[PDB]
Amino acid sequence: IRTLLRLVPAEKRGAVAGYAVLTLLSVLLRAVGAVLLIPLLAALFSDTPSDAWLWLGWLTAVTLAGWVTDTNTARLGFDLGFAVLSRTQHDMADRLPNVAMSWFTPDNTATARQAIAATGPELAGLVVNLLTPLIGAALLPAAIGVALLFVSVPLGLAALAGVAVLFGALALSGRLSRAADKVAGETNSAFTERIIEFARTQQALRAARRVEPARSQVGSALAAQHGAGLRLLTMQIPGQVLFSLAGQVALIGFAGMAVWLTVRGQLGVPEAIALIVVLVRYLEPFAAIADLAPALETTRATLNRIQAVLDAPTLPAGRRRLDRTGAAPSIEFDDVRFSYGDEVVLDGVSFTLRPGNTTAIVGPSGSGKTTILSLIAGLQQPASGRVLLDGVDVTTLDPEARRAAVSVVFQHPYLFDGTLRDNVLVGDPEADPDDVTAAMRLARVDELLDRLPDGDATVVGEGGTALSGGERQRVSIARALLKPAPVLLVDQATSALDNANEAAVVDALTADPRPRTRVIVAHRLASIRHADRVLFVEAGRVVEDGAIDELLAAGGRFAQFWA
Amino acid sequence: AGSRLLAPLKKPLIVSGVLQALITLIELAPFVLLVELARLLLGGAEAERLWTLGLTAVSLIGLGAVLAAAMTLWLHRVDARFAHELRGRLLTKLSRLPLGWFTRRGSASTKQLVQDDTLALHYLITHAIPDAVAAVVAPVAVLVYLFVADWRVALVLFIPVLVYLVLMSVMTIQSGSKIAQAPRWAERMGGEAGAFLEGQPVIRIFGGAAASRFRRRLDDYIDFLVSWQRPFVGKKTLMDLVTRPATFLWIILVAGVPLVVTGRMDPVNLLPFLLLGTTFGARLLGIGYGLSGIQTGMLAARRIQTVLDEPELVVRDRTRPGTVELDRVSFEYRPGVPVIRDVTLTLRPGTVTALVGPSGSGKSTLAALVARFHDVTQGAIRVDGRDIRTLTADELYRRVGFVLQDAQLVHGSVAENIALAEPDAGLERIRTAARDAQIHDRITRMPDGYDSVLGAGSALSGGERQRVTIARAILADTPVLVLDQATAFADPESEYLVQQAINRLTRDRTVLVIAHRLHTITHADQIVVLDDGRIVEVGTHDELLAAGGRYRGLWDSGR
Ligand code: A1IRY
Ligand SMILES: Nc1ncnc2c1ncn2[C@@H]1O[C@H](COP(=O)(O)OP(=O)(O)OP(=O)(O)O)[C@@H](O)[C@H]1O
Ligand SMILES: Nc1ncnc2c1ncn2[C@@H]1O[C@H](COP(=O)(O)OP(=O)(O)OP(=O)(O)O)[C@@H](O)[C@H]1O
Ligand SMILES: [Mg+2]
Ligand SMILES: [Mg+2]
Ligand SMILES: [Zn+2]
Repeated sequence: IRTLLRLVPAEKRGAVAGYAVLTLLSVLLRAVGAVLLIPLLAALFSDTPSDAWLWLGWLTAVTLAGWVTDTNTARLGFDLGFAVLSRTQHDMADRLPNVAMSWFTPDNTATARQAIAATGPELAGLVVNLLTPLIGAALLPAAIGVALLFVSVPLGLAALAGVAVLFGALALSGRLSRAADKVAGETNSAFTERIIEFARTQQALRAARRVEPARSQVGSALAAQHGAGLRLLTMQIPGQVLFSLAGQVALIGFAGMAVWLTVRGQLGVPEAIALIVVLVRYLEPFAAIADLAPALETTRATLNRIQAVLDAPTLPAGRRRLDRTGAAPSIEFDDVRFSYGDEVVLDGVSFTLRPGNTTAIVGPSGSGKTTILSLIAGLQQPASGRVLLDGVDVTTLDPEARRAAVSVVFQHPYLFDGTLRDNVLVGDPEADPDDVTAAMRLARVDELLDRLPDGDATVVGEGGTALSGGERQRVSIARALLKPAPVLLVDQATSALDNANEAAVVDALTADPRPRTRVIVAHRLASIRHADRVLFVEAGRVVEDGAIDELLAAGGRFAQFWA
Repeated sequence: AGSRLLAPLKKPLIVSGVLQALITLIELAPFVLLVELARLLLGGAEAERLWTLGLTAVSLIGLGAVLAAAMTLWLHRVDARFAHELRGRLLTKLSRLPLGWFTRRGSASTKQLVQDDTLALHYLITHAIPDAVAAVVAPVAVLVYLFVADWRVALVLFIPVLVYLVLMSVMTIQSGSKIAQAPRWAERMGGEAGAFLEGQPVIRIFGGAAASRFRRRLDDYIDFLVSWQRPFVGKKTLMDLVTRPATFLWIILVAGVPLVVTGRMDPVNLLPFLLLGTTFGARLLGIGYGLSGIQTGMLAARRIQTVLDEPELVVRDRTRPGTVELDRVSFEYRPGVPVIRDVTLTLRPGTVTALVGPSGSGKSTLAALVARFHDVTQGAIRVDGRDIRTLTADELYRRVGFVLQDAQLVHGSVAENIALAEPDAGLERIRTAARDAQIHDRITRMPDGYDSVLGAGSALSGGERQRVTIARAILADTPVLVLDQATAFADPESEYLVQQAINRLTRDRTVLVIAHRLHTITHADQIVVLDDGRIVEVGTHDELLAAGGRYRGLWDSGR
């Protein structure tokens, strides 16, 4: 429950206190109503049955009050569950774009997906479905044992002693199937990630004959998931038996003391008959707690995943902003070092790029030229050194100002599953229709609109899989060009385009009217014609730089690169 | 179509119903014995009879508990095994549907199908029949017993029962449409979450969290959940209040105390009602809560059986080596939207065919048609003279290997990714294939070597993963090889080295190459220009340059 209170909105604590007060009041009303039968039946079986009117009046009041405290407790529990749901999902949605890219391991990616997947009604109704009956069931036999002290002290103590074994069974039950429930969750999440991989990588798996369950990775995950689920069913047997034995032990103490008092004469025969009914009410929570024990464990796993996302390490950020508004900034690396894990990517890369000029980065595969663009855009941050935009360190920039400074065309373009126009409008959702058509015209997406039957309303698939490789690449170019940012990072934006589209796109990047500091990565000579400067990056070091014609005449790596 | 799906569980479900009838009767018997024990207590009976009745009631409570536990365990095992077999069936079905199914569905839809629908069947095939039989048997038996005991105090028990039935009916009617809409919302939310996680760089550069479609869909889904679960939970709590043992006890006493106080009822006659009249409310609440689960299970069964009935790439039984032949092939991703228009081509062993053309002309879809990811709308495709529809997946993909345009790596070691088409291949073969693809050195530089995992985050550069897929195809070692835009992310040096390795390894093989870089396919035996889904000119490099057609224009644009 402490983890839940950690996740409650700070402006919702008034309802939690009110919920906790009414939850206790509901338990006491239920316990008092059960014990009111003992005076009621003793009076009813006596020589003056009219004396039961007083105890029936108090039962009506306790019964009516219980209805009101239970409807209100359900209303507050519904609000608390959905209030907690909205904050956690909104918090995770806001935090995840700021989480460091290294956090997104396959395990953490699976955890984040499953944490987001808990938006359904199961987590929203957590308070009404789990806490309210679990607290009501756990405290009712304790409350009945307290209310029986007013009927008979040794009777209440025997009832209370049966609650010590109830909490003992509750405490120990989770530890009996802790390991099995953990392995079941791991194999279940692993099976989820293989299904998504199965659907995404369907084409490559079919060619490899790794698509049938007897040969696929998802088939192996299904077998492991099934075996873990069957193990969980068997290892939950001690938990349910333990709650049953607690109820059996509780019954003997309650019934044994009631029989002992009645034989002693301290307890009347009608009172003992009324205590059978109280004993049934006293043992109902023992069965209810057993039913809620499996639900308590899955909830604890769910909240751990949500807390894992909220504990994810965010990127360093500041409050600075660029001085000029819309002017092309200068890009410079000041002894920037970067490493993925222990492997060094960049080693002392230093350069300066003039404002409003096009620069080309070329070199072998794996040299580090995609990492350089990510550092400029702020997707990654240097291990040491400092990337500066117009003399301002990027790590000190406002996140709102940092994203507004750079528009990126990524090496592997990713469109969102919607229409083609919506993917272009991601660059600038408030852009006018003239700006959107200008961006699509520049990126040669206007060819697609007439070529395709639906035009820009063409429903793109997951990623951009319902478009060809060069068609979704041009859509990602139109997205970047639509954004009015003063820095453009082009990461092989004509890799999947023919020569006719390569030439038109390359001219379009230069022909963009607004000023930008453009950095272009390409493996084609014809894609860097309009670059004012070139950076030959090899093994994370700028081996040489200068003009395109100058480097060709130098006969260095740049000349041999295109030989 | 839940009956057809759940037919294999015909006998377990009937057994569950009859055994649950027996179990609820055994659970009601202790309270009849306790009523008799109370009657003997008021009569001052000898201690022997009281001990016998008490011990019998306690033993029957224990028996009922152990029998219910055993039945739940057995039925949950039955449900688990059914879910496992059904998931195996679903994976086998999806293994041979057209790829257009996957493209138009998405990964979230597939995950919801294989996992969420099979889990939604759980209540239907594990709890629905037991809950129904318990809620039918226990109230009927108890009410018959209590009407025999006293009809006046038995009639008042119909008030909570009728109120509960009205609440249950209105709750089910109100929540049916929202339950129908729920899986669509879950699928959409899963798709948005998957896109949000996969497209994180696009989110970070463009818009961030605030301007993300994920947050808008999240708000809409939470609004739908609130509108669904608020009246539903209100009705649920009212039903819980109506059927609670306290409510039955209170209304029993309100009916009986005026009777007992007057000379209208002996108090002993209230012993049944206090001991049996408060037993069957929870069993009624079980079905009241389970109606929604039954509805969700029925819809999930309908969806699962709809997918299991889907048309697939059926292998015909109709029933030069190394030859591929497309004969008047046409293809349509969507009906009425042609993308391949009467394409005739022949790839022969010992030759290289370079399929070039404008972006979006249909090169990748033609390659996928050769792979039989989709069936040709018209014409035919033959391999070694055998129509690909007559070949099984093993027969087809042992003859033709593919390097797709998108470098898809599976979660696993680099050796697993290179050995995807032959997981039993030895390490020496994997190393040679990696060397041929100019990727062995990079894998050597990795910390774990060839065991380094290729999941999220621990990725490679684009050229490196493209080379890994090229090594995969090299290790497959098929007589026919297709290379869709291979070496597009490769630098000229790596491109030259891997192309030399491919030429060495496929001298006597059939090779199809798709390349926007026309300077790398001038040596091809045949060059096919595909424009607007049709072949516009075929020839060698010099012949196509002399022709002055689309190839000449693309070549001039490339220089
Ligand atoms: C399946 C489903 C479907 C249907 C159809 C088919 C059928 C099949 C058949 C099967 C059968 C099985 C059965 C078994 C059992 C029997 C019956 C019961 C019998 C019985 O129960 Fe008794 O016990 C038990 C176990 N026990 C065991 O184990 C043994 C030992 C330990 O025992 C003894 O000796 C002792 C004494 C007393 C008498 C006997 N008793 O009692 N005891 C004991 O301990 C006691 C203590 O407390 C109790 C109680 C209390 C409260 C409440 C309840 C009860 O009760 N108690 C069982 C389980 C459950 C549980 N419990 O509980
Ligand atoms: N997510 C990652 N985890 C680990 N290493 C990575 C990751 N991304 C890239 N690398 C490594 O970083 C080095 C440089 O990667 P980068 O993406 O900058 O390459 P590149 O120069 O753009 O290559 P290419 O020309 O092939 O696209 C390579 O060794 C690559 O293996
Ligand atoms: N899954 C799909 N659903 C619908 N249309 C599709 C799908 N995949 C591709 N297309 C359409 O098929 C047409 C041809 O695309 P294809 O990928 O076959 O061409 P391509 O020559 O390989 O292209 P590129 O050179 O850009 O990679 C394009 O108009 C694309 O819109
Ligand atoms: Mg790169
Ligand atoms: Mg393509
Ligand atoms: Zn269950």
